[PDB]
Amino acid sequence: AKLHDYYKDEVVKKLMTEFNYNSVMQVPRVEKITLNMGVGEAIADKKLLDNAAADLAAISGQKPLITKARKSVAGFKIRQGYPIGCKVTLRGERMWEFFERLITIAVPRIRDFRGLSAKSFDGRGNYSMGVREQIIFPEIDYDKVDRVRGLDITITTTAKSDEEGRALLAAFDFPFRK
Amino acid sequence: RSLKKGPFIDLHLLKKVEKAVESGDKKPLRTWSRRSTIFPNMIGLTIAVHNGRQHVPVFVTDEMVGHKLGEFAPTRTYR
Amino acid sequence: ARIAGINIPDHKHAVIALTSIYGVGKTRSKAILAAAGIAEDVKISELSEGQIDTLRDEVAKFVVEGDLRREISMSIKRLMDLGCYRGLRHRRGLPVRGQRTKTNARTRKGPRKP
RNA sequence: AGGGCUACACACGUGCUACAAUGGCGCAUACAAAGAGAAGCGACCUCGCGAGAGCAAGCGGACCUCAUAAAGUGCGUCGUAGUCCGGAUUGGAGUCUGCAACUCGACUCCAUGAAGUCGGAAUCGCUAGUAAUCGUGGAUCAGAAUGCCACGGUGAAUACGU
RNA sequence: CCUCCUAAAGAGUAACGGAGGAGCACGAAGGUUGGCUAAUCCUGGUCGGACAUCAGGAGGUUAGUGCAAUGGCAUAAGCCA
Ligand SMILES: [Mg+2]
Ligand SMILES: [Mg+2]
Ligand SMILES: [Mg+2]
Ligand SMILES: [Mg+2]
Ligand SMILES: [Mg+2]
Ligand SMILES: [Mg+2]
Repeated sequence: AKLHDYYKDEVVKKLMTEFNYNSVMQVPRVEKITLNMGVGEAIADKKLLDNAAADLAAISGQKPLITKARKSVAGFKIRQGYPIGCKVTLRGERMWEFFERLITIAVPRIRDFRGLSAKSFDGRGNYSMGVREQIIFPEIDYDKVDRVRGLDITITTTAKSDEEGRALLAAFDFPFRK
Repeated sequence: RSLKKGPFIDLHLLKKVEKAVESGDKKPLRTWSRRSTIFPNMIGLTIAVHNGRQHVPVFVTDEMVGHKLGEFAPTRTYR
Repeated sequence: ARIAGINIPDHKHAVIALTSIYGVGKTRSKAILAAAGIAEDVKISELSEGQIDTLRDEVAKFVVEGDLRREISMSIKRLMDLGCYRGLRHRRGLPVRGQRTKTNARTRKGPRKP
């Protein structure tokens, strides 16, 4: 809950004196991390899926949720089932704890990071930004690992507006860029 | 484009490009001194660089300096 | 050890092996041993901790791996998005070093396109 | 004056360099011939990683210079791997030539290190200091040689027979 | 043999009238208990692009229904165990 507490004390008030929230029950809290990693393919190897899963079950102590195809029809094959990826959201504890190993060690274990987007937001206040590639963070033998990975993470905050979304996140050691 | 120590350009441009500086940015500089080097004062200026048949325009940009004025004007016609 | 580009060029010789670093070669590899105080006949694998430690440390200076294979495109890219004979050559896949395109260019451009 | 004869999706001839261990690489190190040169060869030493620059001797030559030949021999290293093979390509930056190095010079430095694991049908030269292989000089020429002409080192196999 | 129109708002009703299907399929695609809810679009996100999965919003039976058509379906028959 490292960031968790930091939020209550440090944060909150910052927003309270910023947007002037009349009630503590208004300060944009952290609404679960998402994670996805759409390994897609599958139809070809079917093993790169479990790899992605395990790769996800790594950064996240919880078991990955192998998703399924929906429309089936597409510019390719894909049918009713047709597994594609594994979301696996985060929950408070494991969430912030993850939100910790992230930005504090994940983003830090860069690739050439020199400024994070400030428009990765949707429009309601929630954010989303795919690392474009698994930063090889605390994985099973960083060197003895599977061929790349890459995944997408969606902030998703109880922010009533993207603007407030900027205050939050950044309210913490969130990298970002100007 | 080696030349040891001593960037060189035909007298023409040297006197034309410098004049353009004061006179101000206007019509290009009709010249064949393509074998010359691009200078910073040339930036933002126009120069009619001949290739074979007729001359051609040039947009002297920042990075486009240490290079030869000629390398920015194809001569041959392929397909 | 990862050394730099994560590469594990071991079970050989400090020099020849270290050359595995996308950014170093016969010269840089045999020279880094100087500031790193390392021999040549030394097997990178057998290398004691500090031995490899110094390596990574000294190589941390000269640009290597990613940044190189990466930035190396910046320069080429420039000419390309610049409009000079240099870049112009790359897009057409033709020899930039001014070679004979009439014949012998299998390396620069594609092999056979009959 | 600028450019083109250096263009390219191609095909054919002549060549050069590899595909490695009869080798690569390091260090040490033995032997040659023929030549060249006042708008030329250019030492010596100072510096530069090096190309090369500074100073400046000597020679118009069995005196000087080009100019510490290579293979090789001793040892060491590598261990048959696309590999310490092989070097194309390209990037960054330099040396010199010359008004002039974009088009289109030669070379140096660092990095990059492809194809290629001996090549179908078919085809070429060579009968002895030859083949094979290893270095060296010159004409042209400001500067662009794997080409042409020439020099020597090492050094075979085979030829019943028409 | 099944569906719709012709069929004049009960049933029914003809033509060598206008249209389309059946001669099956499922030991689960049946039974029950418990739970779930589409399509499509906009916004934002590794590779994901017209459209693969993820997040949010609009939307509301426009989805789906084993196979024609009609009628029905959220208390869902629709979907999962
Ligand atoms: Mg010709
Ligand atoms: Mg001469
Ligand atoms: Mg000569
Ligand atoms: Mg009726
Ligand atoms: Mg009636
Ligand atoms: Mg979209």
